[PDB]
Amino acid sequence: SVQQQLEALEKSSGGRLGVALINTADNSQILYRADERFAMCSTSKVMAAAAVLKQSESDKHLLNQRVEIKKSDLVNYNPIAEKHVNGTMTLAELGAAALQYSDNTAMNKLIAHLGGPDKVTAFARSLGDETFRLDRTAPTLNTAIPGDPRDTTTPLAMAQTLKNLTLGKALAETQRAQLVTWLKGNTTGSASIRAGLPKSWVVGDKTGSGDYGTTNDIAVIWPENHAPLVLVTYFTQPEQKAENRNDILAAAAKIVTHGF
Ligand SMILES: *C(=O)[C@@H](NC(=O)/C(=N\OC)c1csc(N)n1)[C@@H]1N=C(C(=O)O)C(=C)CS1
Repeated sequence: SVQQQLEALEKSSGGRLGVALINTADNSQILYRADERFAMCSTSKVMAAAAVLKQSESDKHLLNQRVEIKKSDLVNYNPIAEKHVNGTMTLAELGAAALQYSDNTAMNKLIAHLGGPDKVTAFARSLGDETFRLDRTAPTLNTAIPGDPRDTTTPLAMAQTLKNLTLGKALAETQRAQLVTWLKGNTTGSASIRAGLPKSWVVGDKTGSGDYGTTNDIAVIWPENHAPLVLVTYFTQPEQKAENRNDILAAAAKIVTHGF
């Protein structure tokens, strides 16, 4: 069974695997540890970018608002923001950089604009997600310590919220479409969920990786002849310096989208 395959994958992997797939053809689900908490790592950027998109529904000037980028804003990983030191980026450009390159400075400018991590949590709650919590800025939100509740969610809660955000009721249409455009243009996901799928399927995704070999991906998938699938694959390991394991996410994606 699919469940036996996921169990075996996890057993060989040397970690803890969390999967939630929602098949929007019939609202059926494939769940594996889907009610367990995992550190989101950079997959939490989706919620921060979406919270800014929600604000933009009522402020037609927001996405073009200039944000100053300073040398002191640079952190551990900021390939886009570092190009703009001494200049500005718009909030839209920060959304794009955060989502498509996983730029940590860009995430922090979104969080600061919103008024801190707790405001990102409040936005999740406004969408009916009782599980998501953002506690820290980047990059400390990626410490991913086993059993630490900070900066966590469950696979099922994140799959439900990602479905709502990208295909459902969370955002007004122009904002929904912008979020989907951003996710489809991600550059960091080739070896994760995408690698487990037919090459021709259209995918939007957001990765995350952190300590404890924590390796995550959240995706919306558009088959050629079928309704979309929403898939969350989270993975974490017992040792702090464990290597990240994108291949496990690809393997999980292949298992749960099989035959289909
Ligand atoms: C988000 O997950 C974020 N991760 C980090 O900044 C890391 N550590 O922070 C203490 C980290 C550990 S491992 C690794 N490859 N990055 C950024 N997210 C992505 C992503 O997974 O999308 C990275 C590849 C770079 S940094």
